[PDB]
Amino acid sequence: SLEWDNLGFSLLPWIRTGLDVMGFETMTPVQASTIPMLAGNKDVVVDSVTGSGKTAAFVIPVLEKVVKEEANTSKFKKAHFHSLIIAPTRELSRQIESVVLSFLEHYPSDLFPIKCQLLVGTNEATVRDDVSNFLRNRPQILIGTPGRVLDFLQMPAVKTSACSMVVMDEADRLLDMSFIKDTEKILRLLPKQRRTGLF
RNA sequence: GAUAAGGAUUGGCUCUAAGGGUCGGGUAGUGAGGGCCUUGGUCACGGCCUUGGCUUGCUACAAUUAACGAUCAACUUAGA
Repeated sequence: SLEWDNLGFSLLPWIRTGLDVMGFETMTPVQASTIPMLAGNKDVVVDSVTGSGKTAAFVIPVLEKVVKEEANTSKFKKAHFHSLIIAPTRELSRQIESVVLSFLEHYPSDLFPIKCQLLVGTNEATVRDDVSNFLRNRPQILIGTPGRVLDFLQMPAVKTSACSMVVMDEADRLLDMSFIKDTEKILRLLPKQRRTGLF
């Protein structure tokens, strides 16, 4: 059908509003076959052509899971996060973060906010600045490259126990021989019982 | 001992945390401060009150590959 209205789990009104303002005029086959399952207690391994709605395909289920598990509430603890997103290059992670910000533009007020933080290797911010504003702003989404997110997670001030969603974009590149050393540690730190999406 | 070698001309892959600290960018206009001047009254070369002409601030165009440069501080042969 490729219609947003007739999907299995009736996407949230603000996510639907963001989709309509952005458009796409419909949902692509990737987003039609991945969103129902990645939010439905199934890990996902997705192969698709470039520019086929993959980024939204793994961003919408992330927000759905964040809202579903009561991550956007006062009950959520400090120095904890919900979802992690990993990409092999800094520009790709920044672009993913921009997409997430665009989706969160239409997030309603009068509720506990949902935020994201980008963790890339930069000369404008040490890892301790990242820890400081992570503690202050309390986001639920982390997006970054393997090196800086590994350094961030290794800091004792950050607790990974509440994470329930890991996404690896360009997962063939992140499981490459060069990247496997860092990603093995990154996944070693995080809890095993989780939902994984490789794209 | 990592990093392709170890008498030779050593410089050696892509992406991915950090790689000692610090400082520094133009040309123009007008306000400010200092410096040399100078002009009157005033008190025995020196004060007092007044008159007209290197640092920094605000605006207007180039540069944003400063992806450069400067300075301070560290360091020596793992071979038997």
